[PDB]
Amino acid sequence: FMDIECFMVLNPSQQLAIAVLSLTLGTFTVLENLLVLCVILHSRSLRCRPSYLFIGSLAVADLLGSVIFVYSFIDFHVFHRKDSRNVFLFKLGGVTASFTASVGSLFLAAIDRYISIHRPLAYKRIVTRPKAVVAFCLMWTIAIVIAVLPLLGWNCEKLQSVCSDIFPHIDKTYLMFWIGVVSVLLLFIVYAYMYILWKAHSHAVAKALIVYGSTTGNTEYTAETIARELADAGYEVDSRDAASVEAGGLFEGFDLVLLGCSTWGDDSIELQDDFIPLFDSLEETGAQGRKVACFGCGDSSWEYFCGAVDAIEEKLKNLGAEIVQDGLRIDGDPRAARDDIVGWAHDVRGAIRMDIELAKTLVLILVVLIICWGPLLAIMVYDVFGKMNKLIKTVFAFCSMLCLLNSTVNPIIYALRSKDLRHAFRSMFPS
Ligand SMILES: Cc1cc2nc3c(=O)[nH]c(=O)nc-3n(C[C@H](O)[C@H](O)[C@H](O)COP(=O)(O)O)c2cc1C
Ligand SMILES: CC(C)CCC[C@@H](C)[C@H]1CC[C@H]2[C@@H]3CC=C4C[C@@H](O)CC[C@]4(C)[C@H]3CC[C@]12C
Ligand SMILES: CCCCCCC(C)(C)c1ccc([C@@H]2C[C@H](O)CC[C@H]2CCCO)c(O)c1
Repeated sequence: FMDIECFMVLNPSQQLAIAVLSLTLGTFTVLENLLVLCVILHSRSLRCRPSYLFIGSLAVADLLGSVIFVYSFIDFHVFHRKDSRNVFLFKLGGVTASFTASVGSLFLAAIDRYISIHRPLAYKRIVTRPKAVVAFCLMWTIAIVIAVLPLLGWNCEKLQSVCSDIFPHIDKTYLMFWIGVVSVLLLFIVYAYMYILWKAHSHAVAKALIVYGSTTGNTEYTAETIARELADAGYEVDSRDAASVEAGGLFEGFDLVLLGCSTWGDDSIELQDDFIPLFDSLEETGAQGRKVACFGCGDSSWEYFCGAVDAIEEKLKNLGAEIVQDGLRIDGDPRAARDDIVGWAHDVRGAIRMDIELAKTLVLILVVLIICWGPLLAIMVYDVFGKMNKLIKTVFAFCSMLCLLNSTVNPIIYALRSKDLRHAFRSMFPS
């Protein structure tokens, strides 16, 4: 047991500074989530299809969290209210339940969006309306139950233990548990949105595989400017001489595969020597319905014009084909056929990044979270292991406003971005 006055670290200037932040951020949170709660109700009186579970839950948790926290905080730090062990822990249970319910609502919103990116086909089977409804109802009950623990025994005074140097009458073990659960589901939100951000960057650039087998380098000079036009169009190009390749699924993870081989053999129709081991090894390779386009050098003087392109086009059509366009068939010098090679390169590219505005919003979320939870929960971790000075206490007071800004910025992130809610609000005006 300690004294109420030890937890009131603010001076007449620090108190005014705080009251400003508490009542500005607080009033805007109260009013913002109210308008969101109003428009959700109006929307469900016209069109029933939109959910509003992860938008409404957060609107409740924020508004409630705000009224209780803003009022409690100011009454303790400005009015200097000295309340009973169970009376304090009751007002405290008000912020713990509400702020947990808030972060848990951002958690289920993130598990929804993670399932939609990871398994989009299985998402409609697993993420369903009746499963989702239960999820918020059990989110809320568990959150309340965590906040009810200090009032019915799990406190520093009843359980003769080490008291919190930031939270009056709270047991250090209750704190470690709450930081535990809060951190647990807070870190998942961070991972889920990192996964979604990763998955989107892999698709931003189309990966291209240009393999060529050339003798006098005439198909090399072709492939060099086939790869040039593609790299120019934002392609993750990787040109490989058929003399230095691996038949072990060479084409795996490639959007567009290009096989450039030169037509050789004097008496008969023959492939390039480099492309010869790669041709037989097409089975061991993937090409399992891959977008494959063919090219190659030959001569109009020769009986079988670019037959090597044909033999490949035939062997690919038997397997997964998906032949984007009819094979490019240049003569002895592609030097003047420059226009034809780039011309075919354009239309073969012509037959086939990442939604940055949505991806920006996911980056903002993490930025906001790291700023509003990181420092706050860091001072909470300090108290857990040992003591803390007057400075650490006063810094925590201004770190408390951090998550009040989070309560304010939330409607602007999720609700305001909802096309469904945006139209539902516009509805309320005359025609
Ligand atoms: C011995 C020999 C045989 C050839 N046979 C053919 C052929 O059957 N069909 C064809 O279209 N071109 C044929 N050509 C022409 C080649 O395709 C031409 O040299 C080509 O531009 C070489 O390209 P590369 O440097 O990529 O091998 C032949 C050329 C040589 C030297
Ligand atoms: C005072 C605070 C800390 C305790 C919360 C108690 C009350 C107000 C809670 C407990 C049960 C809660 C409900 C549980 C489930 C949901 C589903 C969600 O999609 C929207 C909010 C909604 C409908 C909650 C609204 C607020 C609620 C009625
Ligand atoms: C395990 C308990 C978690 C508490 C949530 C942390 C939170 C950021 C919400 C918080 C809660 C309480 C305070 C103030 C700590 C002061 O020491 C005493 C007055 C509290 C506000 C009154 C709550 O009813 C806080 O700054 C941050």
